[PDB]
Amino acid sequence: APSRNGMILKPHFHKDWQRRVATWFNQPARKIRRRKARQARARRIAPRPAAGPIRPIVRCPTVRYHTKVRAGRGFSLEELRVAGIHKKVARTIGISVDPRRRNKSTESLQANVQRLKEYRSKLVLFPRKPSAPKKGDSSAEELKLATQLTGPVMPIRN
Amino acid sequence: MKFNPFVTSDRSKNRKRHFNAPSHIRRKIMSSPLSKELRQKYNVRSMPIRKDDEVQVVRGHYKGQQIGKVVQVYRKKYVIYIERVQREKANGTTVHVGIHPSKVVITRLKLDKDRKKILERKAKSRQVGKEKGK
Amino acid sequence: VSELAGHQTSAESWGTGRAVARIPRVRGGGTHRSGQGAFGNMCRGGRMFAPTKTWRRWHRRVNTTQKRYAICSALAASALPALVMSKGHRIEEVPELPLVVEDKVEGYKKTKEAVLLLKKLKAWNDIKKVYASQRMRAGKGKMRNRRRIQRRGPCVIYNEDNGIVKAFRNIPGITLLNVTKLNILKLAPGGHVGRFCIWTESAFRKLDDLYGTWRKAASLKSNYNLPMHKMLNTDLSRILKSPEIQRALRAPRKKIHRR
RNA sequence: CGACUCUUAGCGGUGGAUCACUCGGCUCGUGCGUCGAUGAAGAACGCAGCUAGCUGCGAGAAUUAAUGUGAAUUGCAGGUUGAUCAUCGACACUUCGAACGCACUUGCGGCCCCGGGUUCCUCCCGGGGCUACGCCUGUCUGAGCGUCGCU
RNA sequence: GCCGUCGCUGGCAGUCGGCAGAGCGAGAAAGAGAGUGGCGCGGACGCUACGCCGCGACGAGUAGGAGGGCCGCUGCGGUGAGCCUUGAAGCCUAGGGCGCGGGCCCGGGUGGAGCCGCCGCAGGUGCAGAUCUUGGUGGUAGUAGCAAAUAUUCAAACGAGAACUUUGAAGGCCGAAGUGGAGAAGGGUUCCAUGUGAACAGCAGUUGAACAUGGGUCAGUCGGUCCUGAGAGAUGGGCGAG
RNA sequence: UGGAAUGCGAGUGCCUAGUGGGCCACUUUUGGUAAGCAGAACUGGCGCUGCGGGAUGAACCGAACGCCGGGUUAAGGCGCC
RNA sequence: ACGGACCAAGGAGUCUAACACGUGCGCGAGUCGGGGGCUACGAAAGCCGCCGUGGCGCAAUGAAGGUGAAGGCCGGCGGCGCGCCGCCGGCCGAGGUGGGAUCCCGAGGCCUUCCAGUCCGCCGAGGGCGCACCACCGGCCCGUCUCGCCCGCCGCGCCGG
RNA sequence: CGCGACCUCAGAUCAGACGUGGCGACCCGCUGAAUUUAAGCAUAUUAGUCAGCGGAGGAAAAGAAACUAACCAGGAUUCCCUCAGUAACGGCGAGUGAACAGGGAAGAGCCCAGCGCCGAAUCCCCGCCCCGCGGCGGGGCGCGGGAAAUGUGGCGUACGGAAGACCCACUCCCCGGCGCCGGGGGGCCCAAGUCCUUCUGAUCGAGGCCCAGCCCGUGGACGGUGUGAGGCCGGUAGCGGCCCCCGGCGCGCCGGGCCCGGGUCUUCCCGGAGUCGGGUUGCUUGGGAAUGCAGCCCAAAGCGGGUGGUAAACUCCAUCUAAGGCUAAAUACCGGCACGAGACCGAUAGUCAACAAGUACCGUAAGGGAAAGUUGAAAAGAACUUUGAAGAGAGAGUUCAAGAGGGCGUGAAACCGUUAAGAGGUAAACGGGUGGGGUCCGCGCAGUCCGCCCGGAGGAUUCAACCCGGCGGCGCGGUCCGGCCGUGCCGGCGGGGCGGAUCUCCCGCUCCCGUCGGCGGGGGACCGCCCCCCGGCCGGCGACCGGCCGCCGCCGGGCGCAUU
Ligand SMILES: [Mg+2]
Ligand SMILES: [Mg+2]
Ligand SMILES: [Mg+2]
Ligand SMILES: [Mg+2]
Ligand SMILES: [Mg+2]
Ligand SMILES: [Mg+2]
Ligand SMILES: [Mg+2]
Ligand SMILES: [Mg+2]
Ligand SMILES: [Mg+2]
Ligand SMILES: [Mg+2]
Ligand SMILES: [Mg+2]
Ligand SMILES: [Mg+2]
Ligand SMILES: [Mg+2]
Ligand SMILES: [Mg+2]
Ligand SMILES: [Mg+2]
Ligand SMILES: [Mg+2]
Ligand SMILES: [Mg+2]
Ligand SMILES: [Mg+2]
Ligand SMILES: [Mg+2]
Ligand SMILES: [Mg+2]
Ligand SMILES: [Mg+2]
Ligand SMILES: [Mg+2]
Ligand SMILES: [Mg+2]
Ligand SMILES: [Mg+2]
Ligand SMILES: [Mg+2]
Ligand SMILES: [Mg+2]
Ligand SMILES: [Mg+2]
Ligand SMILES: [Mg+2]
Ligand SMILES: [Mg+2]
Ligand SMILES: [Mg+2]
Ligand SMILES: [Mg+2]
Ligand SMILES: [Mg+2]
Ligand SMILES: [Mg+2]
Ligand SMILES: [Mg+2]
Ligand SMILES: [Mg+2]
Ligand SMILES: [Mg+2]
Ligand SMILES: [Mg+2]
Ligand SMILES: [Mg+2]
Ligand SMILES: [Mg+2]
Ligand SMILES: [Mg+2]
Ligand SMILES: [Mg+2]
Ligand SMILES: [Mg+2]
Ligand SMILES: [Mg+2]
Ligand SMILES: [Mg+2]
Ligand SMILES: [Mg+2]
Ligand SMILES: [Mg+2]
Ligand SMILES: [Mg+2]
Ligand SMILES: [Mg+2]
Ligand SMILES: [Mg+2]
Ligand SMILES: [Mg+2]
Ligand SMILES: [Mg+2]
Ligand SMILES: [Mg+2]
Ligand SMILES: [Mg+2]
Ligand SMILES: [Mg+2]
Ligand SMILES: [Mg+2]
Ligand SMILES: [Mg+2]
Ligand SMILES: [Mg+2]
Ligand SMILES: [Mg+2]
Ligand SMILES: [Mg+2]
Ligand SMILES: [Mg+2]
Ligand SMILES: [Mg+2]
Ligand SMILES: [Mg+2]
Ligand SMILES: [Mg+2]
Ligand SMILES: [Mg+2]
Ligand SMILES: [Mg+2]
Ligand SMILES: [Mg+2]
Ligand SMILES: [Mg+2]
Ligand SMILES: [Mg+2]
Ligand SMILES: [Mg+2]
Ligand SMILES: [Mg+2]
Ligand SMILES: [Mg+2]
Ligand SMILES: [Mg+2]
Ligand SMILES: [Mg+2]
Ligand SMILES: [Mg+2]
Ligand SMILES: [Mg+2]
Ligand SMILES: [Mg+2]
Repeated sequence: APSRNGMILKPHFHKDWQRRVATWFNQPARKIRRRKARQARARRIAPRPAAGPIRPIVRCPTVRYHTKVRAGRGFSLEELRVAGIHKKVARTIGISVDPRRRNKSTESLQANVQRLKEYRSKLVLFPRKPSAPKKGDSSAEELKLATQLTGPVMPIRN
Repeated sequence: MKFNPFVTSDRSKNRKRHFNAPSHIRRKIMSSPLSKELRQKYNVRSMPIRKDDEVQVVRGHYKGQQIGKVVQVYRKKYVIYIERVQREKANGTTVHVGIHPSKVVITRLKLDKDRKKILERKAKSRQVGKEKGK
Repeated sequence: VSELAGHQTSAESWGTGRAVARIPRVRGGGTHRSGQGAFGNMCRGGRMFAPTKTWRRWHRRVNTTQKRYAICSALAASALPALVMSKGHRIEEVPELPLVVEDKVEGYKKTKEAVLLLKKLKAWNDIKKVYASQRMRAGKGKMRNRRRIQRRGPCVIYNEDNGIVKAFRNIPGITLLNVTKLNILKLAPGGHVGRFCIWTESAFRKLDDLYGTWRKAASLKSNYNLPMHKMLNTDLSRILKSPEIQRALRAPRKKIHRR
């Protein structure tokens, strides 16, 4: 029995909702648990970045969002072929790779190739054996100065 | 305050762990301080009492400067019985009045090998704490 | 209260006739609980009216600007002389009420040296008041791990922790606060404003970096200015007996005219 | 002033309300997240010097061994080269029960090996190990006017 | 005369004091206003301005609405250099009282260990009823009742105590399809001895199927065990999401 | 010369409980023999309301109500109760 | 008429979500970290702005394709019959009427011995700018209906304004 | 007919293994209602819900597009915010109701069949030797037995792959053992008063501990001890100590497997069938000319097939590779073990169960299912005398208290007994008003004080006024000197930190022939705001002062002498 004036309303409480009530009192404990797991991963991979491998400069679909730029799933195979990095070497040196992506635009292709060229210069590759370094390894002055990068590595700014 | 998240600061749980403790924890709880002379000599603050110890009663009705031998240590009622600390029943028999070991000081220790080992370990821990404080 | 409390018993109502009060009663049996009455808030045992739920709205959020206004008011009332004594602090022997101490207070690591610092600052009367007002809690809170109660003492705000927390936490009454992590619940205990605080030099200099003046914005925060005064000259007595207002007034009609 | 009845007060009985205590619940959060044919869950029956219930245990039966602890358990008696406690990693774990030799009466079997009986001569008694269904790999024995090769 | 409500959005910061001049109840729009030429150190209360004070009128109330509670219960953050084994809470009171009232404070007794005032916060927060739920207790009421199947009497013994126990004698009944002697199902120590009279045996009991200590069921032939009946129920097979 | 008398501070916007069974009375009046019957019009009461009177009394007459003292009436009465 | 021997204890508009209105606070054409991340009480608190993504509000309307919230005046030129339409340069540039609390101007006067006479206040005839708000008249945008005339070209059209 | 193979099917108490059942809070697959609402009810709704059934794990499931979109395109799965109570479904009624994208937590990719190359290059079991044997593994020796061509292993899987030729550059990846150096579980310990008086039955109560303001405190959480304890005890805090067990990060050695990559050119190859899809029916979905699943019938194709939220034909496009499989993480947990906390409950409350609780008891059974805490600090649980047969008492005794006496803390009301007082034929009881009698209270019973003055009797080392020192108030000192501040303003041959959608020598990248144009970053110049030095006004010190000076008041010490 509605009164004088008010909004029409459809409360979705006609089911037995009280059995399925997800209380959110686990929330600060889960914040502590995510924090401890993230610090555990950061202590596990000691020179590597705590965030992870780098993620591409990505245009958005669906015309509401295409002015904005995201961080994507991984680099394209044509991007890796132009930059000169093998797709199995890239996963080992800390580069996100996905085979599903295409390259229709040339400008975003050149931008991700340039970001690969910047990341190859910024990368400090440690040798496999410390006693016997190889040809493609970093210098001994860089071995001591190399450390973690807090936050996302090369944060994509619009 | 306490900062260990596993140490209980709950009244009912602490009373449960007290009144339902097994006998080796009953012995640890039922401990008594040593005298000033024995404390200066051994550098030991307190020890668990034994059946063959000497006691001056500090608090209660039977307190004084009377050094009495322990009759036996009754850990079920958390009590000890002392030789001259007793009273007369109605019929005439003497019943040892129970004294809790917290109101009990030791004038002479009964020293066996395990007793000397516990005293040396407590003196060693006291010396380590004193060296860490220095 | 658990949802199964009262509903574990199966109880069909006896109907009408039987000259019973039309209540769901326990289905038979050769025991005391047989035809007794299980469901309903008024029956012995069973359920109560309105079982308290886990999904009660326990938590209330406050706007960030209101939180910062509460912090600024709780800090600003800690400088006025009357508002600190109206909280209750014995401050008669304290040499200056904005008590700013040197940066050697973070260097202390001993409670004996902290007590000696409180003696030399002559704020020990508040801690002795806390010792005198350690008493027993009234009611059923004693069996709910709230046995001993005492008075809150002087707060101490530190910038860096170099043993100041270890030196000052064992003295009963003193709450320690960091400069960037000031709390409303500790700056204003019980909703009453003007708790006595003890600042260090770096903590007293860092407040202008935190909140700024009215012409300089917050350097550490993103966008926060000081709140605006509704009136500047809050002393209305000097406003009332001023030559500007008292010229353009009428005559006071103070003659009492009775019937 | 009588007896009986009504009201108030002191006291004494029926009764256990109120208050104060709480080795208990309820809620929330954390870590672990593990049963069983090498016999689970559960059930039955026994086990204490005096022992009904609870608790613990399995004919080694309120416990065995090992480690740590270091003079007791106790209601009453009895007796430091380790009593009592906790951990428990070794040993043991009656009968049903997925329950397993077929049935559930605690009944009836079958095979092999030991000791009384024998002097392997068959019974009888006692002890021990097997004997549930389905299915996987391999082995053995087989069946087929199924497909063939030789005489 | 007193209480409360409403209105005058009435009045009060003017307690302006040898740094002074003590007022704006008075029928009459507006100043106890500035200028320039012709001895004795003195004066009650006030004003938690969410307070104080003065005028007038008004005062019923169901359902219902709103406001004030320095009315009451429980817990929390503060606070009272709070109370307390030289006596806390609870309870009783022919005592002293206060408030319109909700209720509250002291005096006396009991009690033995916690409790309360103020500012806020929160609720499982106030009972006279619901043929309300639980527990307890009255009138009825020392009342209805201890009335189906013929019947008991005397003496002695144990014992503190005898209508009921035991023995003897007398008189009766069930009158061999029994009130007799034995079984099945079911009961499970009820069977037997010794002791008790706390509780039960709707009176009593020295008695009992009650209580507490102890004992008692001996099989090749008596049954089960074996067989099959009416039937039940595995294997193969079929069906079925299971 | 606020263009009759008299009286009174007015206008306006939200949110909104309860109610949606009524009854009685001077006058008018429908149906019915009539009804303490059923159904209407105006207004007032009861409902929601105590008080004095009608001995008694939900509606009649008077008169509406904070707690009291002095006086005075209404409606009714002044043999006794 | 129903419930009700008596007494003690328990006992009935609570909680969550959504919406409306009123009030208090903070910020303000902005507001909000609610989700995430960083630093005993503390599971609290503080912080993030290239974590304001996103919600709500600042723009509505149409079923949709879509569209989307003042104008006036002067000069010059072209067309048509001093008047109208179209195209370029400067100015005025955010509606009006009435009721409107408050504010502004001040014809005059507010007294101590008569006139002259400056400054501070104070009241007021009468005249104004007019807050909010109310009632109306106008104006603008959008969908729809009627009457007709012009403008533009990358594609001269069943085009667009 | 006999012998020997293969194929199908048997029998084994054959040798070696596995499954059965339980718990089930979370998870997966089925099956699956009616209450209720629509103010009736039948579609709907409750609701893929309750109940029923099967199956695991510590998580399960899902999962690396036969995807979303139509944009300058994103890119496995899972979970949160938002999309959004929206698109949509619905007697278009009641009601139901997603997905994309964006921000995050997490982030990890892959393997087969086919197609093909390699002497089956492959796998299991048994005999012997060496190591290790409580997760039965590694190597060697066997004309040992089988599996497998009706196809095991290596390369290889949609991101292309294989083979051949030509260039470039390395020779270190994994498994199983032995020893050595430097978080988890268990056990034992580590500070300070029982200090002097005073209460008490007992202190943990109260006072003090002076000049080291009793001692410790990285320990003033909690619990016990004869009420209330930082210092009596267990503990508490501590990058505190000691002794065992376990795993991991590394080093050194032994036995092995492996002879492994990338770019360019040439030649070949490439895909999952009663499956997709269509018709029909039933369930389901927001999915509406049918989203998904299932039953029947038809039944494919290879520049093919699926999707592109309105059925169909033509036409270009966009985007994936279905009909095979594996995979942690973020996610869920009212069951279990070990824990921690509480603005909760305080024995009719909180779980049914604080206690011999799923117990006693009831029902043939499935099932139903209670009530029940408190002596005291310590049993110190009442010796002994006496009446009674005893239950019961009376003395005596313990305890602070028996007015705490074995269902005993406190002991209310209803009800009952006794004593005291008052009363009694309109049932009792009540409201207003008095009267009388009792209980105690006013510790009443010659009755309250407070200022000024007069008069008579007394007593101080004292009044006013001066001297010195200190403190306080004010100062329009008309306008003293000096500091501080301003939610007030300026000036600068001043030095800086932020912000800006104000402009323009060095470094990096690609395109073109050391040069010329493009993009980004860093200086550099411009403006706004702020900080610090100055120089000058205004204003304040009455949320914010120093020194003298002048006045007043107060305090302390000197005097001053009794008509004060
Ligand atoms: Mg309504
Ligand atoms: Mg991330
Ligand atoms: Mg610790
Ligand atoms: Mg309950
Ligand atoms: Mg209380
Ligand atoms: Mg009680
Ligand atoms: Mg009870
Ligand atoms: Mg037994
Ligand atoms: Mg042993
Ligand atoms: Mg041992
Ligand atoms: Mg049989
Ligand atoms: Mg009136
Ligand atoms: Mg009223
Ligand atoms: Mg009474
Ligand atoms: Mg006590
Ligand atoms: Mg509550
Ligand atoms: Mg009641
Ligand atoms: Mg009689
Ligand atoms: Mg009779
Ligand atoms: Mg018979
Ligand atoms: Mg017989
Ligand atoms: Mg017998
Ligand atoms: Mg009887
Ligand atoms: Mg069958
Ligand atoms: Mg009605
Ligand atoms: Mg009606
Ligand atoms: Mg009528
Ligand atoms: Mg009325
Ligand atoms: Mg009336
Ligand atoms: Mg009459
Ligand atoms: Mg009349
Ligand atoms: Mg009168
Ligand atoms: Mg009369
Ligand atoms: Mg009736
Ligand atoms: Mg009725
Ligand atoms: Mg009745
Ligand atoms: Mg009650
Ligand atoms: Mg409404
Ligand atoms: Mg509002
Ligand atoms: Mg076998
Ligand atoms: Mg299973
Ligand atoms: Mg319905
Ligand atoms: Mg209905
Ligand atoms: Mg119906
Ligand atoms: Mg459904
Ligand atoms: Mg189910
Ligand atoms: Mg498992
Ligand atoms: Mg899985
Ligand atoms: Mg997606
Ligand atoms: Mg929305
Ligand atoms: Mg319709
Ligand atoms: Mg649905
Ligand atoms: Mg998305
Ligand atoms: Mg192959
Ligand atoms: Mg794929
Ligand atoms: Mg204590
Ligand atoms: Mg003391
Ligand atoms: Mg303590
Ligand atoms: Mg102390
Ligand atoms: Mg200690
Ligand atoms: Mg210690
Ligand atoms: Mg269905
Ligand atoms: Mg459906
Ligand atoms: Mg198409
Ligand atoms: Mg596939
Ligand atoms: Mg697949
Ligand atoms: Mg906590
Ligand atoms: Mg109880
Ligand atoms: Mg009880
Ligand atoms: Mg109780
Ligand atoms: Mg209960
Ligand atoms: Mg009791
Ligand atoms: Mg007592
Ligand atoms: Mg008592
Ligand atoms: Mg007590
Ligand atoms: Mg009692």
